[PDB]
Order: sequence, then structure tokens, then C-alpha cells
Amino acid sequence: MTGIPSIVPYALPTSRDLPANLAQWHIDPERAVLLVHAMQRYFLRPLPDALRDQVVGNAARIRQWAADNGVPVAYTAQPGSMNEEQRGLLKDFWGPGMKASPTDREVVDALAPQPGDWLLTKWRYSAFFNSDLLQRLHASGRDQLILCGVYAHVGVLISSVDAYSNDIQPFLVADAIADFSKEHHWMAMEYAASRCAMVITTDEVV
Amino acid sequence: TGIPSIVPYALPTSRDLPANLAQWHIDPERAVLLVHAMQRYFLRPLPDALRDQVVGNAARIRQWAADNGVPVAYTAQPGSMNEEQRGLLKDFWGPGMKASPTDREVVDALAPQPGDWLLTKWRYSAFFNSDLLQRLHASGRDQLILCGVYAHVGVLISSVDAYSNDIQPFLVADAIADFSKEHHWMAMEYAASRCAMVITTDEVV
Ligand SMILES: C=C(O[C@H]1C=CC=C(C(=O)O)[C@@H]1N)C(=O)O
Ligand SMILES: C=C(O[C@H]1C=CC=C(C(=O)O)[C@@H]1N)C(=O)O
Ligand SMILES: [Cl-]
Ligand SMILES: [Cl-]
Ligand SMILES: [Cl-]
Ligand SMILES: [Cl-]
Repeated sequence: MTGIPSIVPYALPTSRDLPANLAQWHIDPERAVLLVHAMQRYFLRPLPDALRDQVVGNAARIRQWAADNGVPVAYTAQPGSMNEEQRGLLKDFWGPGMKASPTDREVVDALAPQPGDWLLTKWRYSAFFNSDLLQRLHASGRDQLILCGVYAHVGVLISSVDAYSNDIQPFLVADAIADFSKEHHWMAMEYAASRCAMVITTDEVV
Repeated sequence: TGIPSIVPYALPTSRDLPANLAQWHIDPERAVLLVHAMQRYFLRPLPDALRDQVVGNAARIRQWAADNGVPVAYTAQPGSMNEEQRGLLKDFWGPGMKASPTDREVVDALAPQPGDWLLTKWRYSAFFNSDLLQRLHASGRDQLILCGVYAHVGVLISSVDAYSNDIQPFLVADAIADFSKEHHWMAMEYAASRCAMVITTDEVV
């Protein structure tokens, strides 16, 4: 129903497993925002537990780093219970989607937003789409986006593409993202590294 | 170019396409044909035979478009992008093509005709800082048939963006080309499972 397949568990990439970055960017905490992409209960539910816990543990470490380094933390979250118009073509792939219910829509407790964090609404794959993300990045004078969350090859990648397209340098945190499969997750990193983003590991940010 | 050396490969046929999850169908009253980045600069790295096949199929879909009153939209970069325009494209793709006709023209076999939508390509999405969405909207068209290059880059990202805009995209799998068969197949697989119908030229015509 969810359109989200059964997720076959897999090991997260380590530093050694990343594709070669073509861009030469580096996170500057004065320039960066940490995008915690779609770490809603609904989206993490299909992750097997160990992998989920690994990914979320990494995202959490990056979040604390961002807090320590004055980097805005932006959470994207679908509102739930999208009507048929709001859902649009998401229905065809992903069914009606999550409910506007805490069981579905809350960001997971391990990543609980803190006061002042950017709470962004997710509508489509790109975190920019119909969101305030770009405007906030401009206002905050932040032109780097550090991405963690789910799903690597879907909103995370497409958000990184959009960021890139908007001349926002994206950094995909390879071990703070998770995906439908190892193959997808690797595909996402390969795409990002070769097309729109730096691919890095959590340890490389902190 | 940052465009890798392209390893020739055979274009997919209907049998080779991934399963479509969506159940859409091209309706000529609803559709626009996007000829995506079929500029000489972007076709130059293609080996000739593959290029000719892709261009030929694009040309077949173009003709079908014209015969069915489907607007044909060409995207094309302006060439010689300045720093502001080029942005982070520089880091992946160098300074890009020149504004010379030799680079920037739409290939002759796909020459735009009077009336066709001449859109400017800036970024991977054909919608990015273009007029595509506004034109789809004004023209009442909510399907986008994509051909062109590169499958996994602007074609796919254009499809994603179309999709995200509730514009049903149809990826014409044999009227696109890419940096490699693996990219091309990845694009089709992505599209079919996330944002588009993947179809062949024959299935349009
Ligand atoms: C976690 C993401 O959200 C998409 C993917 C699966 C299901 C979805 C839904 O039911 O709305 C979302 N369109 C992401 O974009 O990566
Ligand atoms: C054919 C496309 O254009 C991008 C990819 C390769 C090189 C480019 C450049 O030099 O600007 C474009 N950014 C496409 O988006 O697929
Ligand atoms: Cl594994
Ligand atoms: Cl928002
Ligand atoms: Cl082949
Ligand atoms: Cl335009």
C-alpha cells in the first residue's frame, strides 16, 4: 500500500565505500544547514531495526554537531493525510501516504526537533518543493546543505539535486541516510557524488 | 566537458523496459513533447549510431507530436554561461558549451519548427528557471513526454520535477541517450518506479 517495498537490511557504507567525489566542497558550519530529511516514524518504520538504529544514531551525532557548531537543523516532514489534490501523483506510486497522526508523522524521538529548528513541510521528493527551505537558506545566508535521512535515492537524492541546482552545495551523509535497499543506497551515493553533491560519512562531518 | 567518454550500447526496446508502476497513458490533448537538451554539444559525445537512433526516434515522436497537435518543447542551454548562470554546474561539468551555433543549436534532424516552445535549460530539471511549468499550465497540458539527453541526468530530473508538479511524465526510453547503458537503464528503472511511465517510441506512435 505504502509503495515502500520490504527493505532488505544492509550494511551502511563506510568512508572507504564512498564513491569518488568530483566536487571539492567542504562543510563550513557558517554556511551550512543540516537537513534531517523525512525522519518521520512512518518512513523509518520499514527500516529494519539495526540499520535504522545505526542510521538514526549517525544522524543524531550530526545533529549534535550541528547544534554545537551553530548550524541550523531543518527537519522535513510530511503533514500526513494529504488530500487527493495535495497527494497528486504521489498516489500512483505511494498510495494515500501517511496519516496526520503522531504515530506516522512525528519525527523519531532520537532526532526530536529542538526549539528554533527549521520545521519544514515535505510535499514532494525535493525538500525544496513548495517548502520554505530555499528562502530560509537565503535569509540565513547558508548555501550548504548537509543531508541525512530517508530515502537516500528518493527525497534525499532529489533534494540534493535541487539544492545543487539552486547553487547550494549538498553533502550527503552516506551513513546517516538509509534506503529501500543497499543497491538503492549505493546508487544514490554514486549519483550524488558524480552529479550534485559531496558524499561523506558522519565521521567526516564531526 | 565533465561528460565522460560514452560507451556505445544498444537502446532498450519494449521488452527491456522495467515494469511501470503507474498506469498512465499519453493523451495527445494533454501532452507536451519535451525534446530535452538535443543540442549538438550534448549529442557530440554520443557515438554516431546510437546518436542517430536516438535522434531518429526523437524525430519520429516529434513528427507524431506535430501530427497530433502536441506542443513540442525544446530545451537548450544558452551557451557560454556566465559565473552566475553556471553556478555549481562548473564543479561537475566545467564551463559548458559555447553560445556558438556549433554547440548550442538543436541538431538539424530535430530542428525546431515555428510555434515550438523554445525553452532555456539552466539546470538538470527542465523546469528549473524555465518557463516550462507556466507553459504547461497555460496550455492546459499535464503530461510530458520526454526524449533527449542525458537519461539519468536532466531527462530523469526533468521527469522527477514534472512528476512532482503533478505532470505525468512519459520517458521515451529509446529516444533518450546516456553516458552508458548502465546509466540509461538506471534512469529507466528510477523513472518507472518513482516518477514516470517508461515507454518506447513505437508505443507512442
Ligand atoms: C521519504 C520520502 O518520501 C517519498 C517516498 C516514499 C513514500 C512517500 C509518500 O508516501 O509520500 C514519499 N513520496 C522521500 O521522498 O524519500
Ligand atoms: C544534457 C544535460 O545537461 C547537464 C549535464 C551534462 C553537462 C551539462 C553542462 O555542461 O551544463 C548539464 N549540466 C542534462 O541535464 O542531462
Ligand atoms: Cl550488506
Ligand atoms: Cl515549509
Ligand atoms: Cl549493449
Ligand atoms: Cl525557458
